[PDB]
Amino acid sequence: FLNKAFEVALKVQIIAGFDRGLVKWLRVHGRTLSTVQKKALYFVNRRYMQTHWANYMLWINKKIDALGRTPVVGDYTRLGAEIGRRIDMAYFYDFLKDKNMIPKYLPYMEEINRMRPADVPVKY
Amino acid sequence: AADWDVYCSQDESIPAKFISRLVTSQALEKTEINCSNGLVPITQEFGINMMLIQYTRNELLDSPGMCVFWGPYSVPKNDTVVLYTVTARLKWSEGPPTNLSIQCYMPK
Ligand SMILES: OC[C@H]1O[C@@](CO)(O[C@H]2O[C@H](CO)[C@@H](O)[C@H](O)[C@H]2O)[C@@H](O)[C@@H]1O
Ligand SMILES: *[C@@H]1O[C@H](CO)[C@@H](O)[C@H](O)[C@H]1NC(C)=O
Ligand SMILES: *[C@@H]1O[C@H](CO)[C@@H](O)[C@H](O)[C@H]1NC(C)=O
Repeated sequence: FLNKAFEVALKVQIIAGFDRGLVKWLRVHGRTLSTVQKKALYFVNRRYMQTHWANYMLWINKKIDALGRTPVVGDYTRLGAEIGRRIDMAYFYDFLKDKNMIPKYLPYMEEINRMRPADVPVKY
Repeated sequence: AADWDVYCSQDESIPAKFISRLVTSQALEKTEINCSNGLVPITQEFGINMMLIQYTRNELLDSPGMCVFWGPYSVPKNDTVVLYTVTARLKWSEGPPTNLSIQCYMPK
């Protein structure tokens, strides 16, 4: 559906924005977390984008339609950065740490963490 | 072929956490959450998936995929909790869809 350049532009910004927030949260709350628990939360960020891609596209398509002009890759960069910022992922980080529910770090998570954000698979 | 939970908060200002795990070989074509502010689609990937569910429509912002509980509802048994709820419909490649109830009781 969406041109590959536009998909990549979105994904790079969404993951960048989620990762920024996690780094900030870890500076305060990461001391007692293990390395694999930290990697699990990085995976949470990538998987959150995958899980919500369908409703991201609904919101993006409305915004793009509102441009009243043919879109360019910068339009998707911008919207991807808005998606990455307009959520407080600490509701998850705090909940998962406080309730001792950070997921067991499994190989399918490591596989996603090792991907370039541009290559993280999403479904339409 | 799917497992799920909801983790309810003690205050309307903190959203609930919905967590699902998808274990499948018939594939899952659609997942739609029926929220008080509309129908929200999600894509449940292999393994763990997560979503926030807001208790009040006053927590909505111009952002994708926000979901507000229906409610609050009084319940017949007692007057010390109210009920918040959404439902989910899972459309499978074969056979009838799975319908899920996601409920949170809030102390009063
Ligand atoms: O009917 C939903 C429809 O509304 C849009 C924008 O008008 O999104 C808003 O409503 C959704 C509820 O279904 C929320 O999930 C979302 O956060 C909110 O922006 C569309 O994205 C959607 O198709
Ligand atoms: C959501 O579910 C309610 C019943 O709980 C139903 O009345 C309504 O039609 C559903 N919404 C959509 C958009 O299907
Ligand atoms: C009140 O009713 C709700 C729903 O039926 C139940 O979850 C809760 O435990 C009840 N509280 C008491 C004190 O019985």
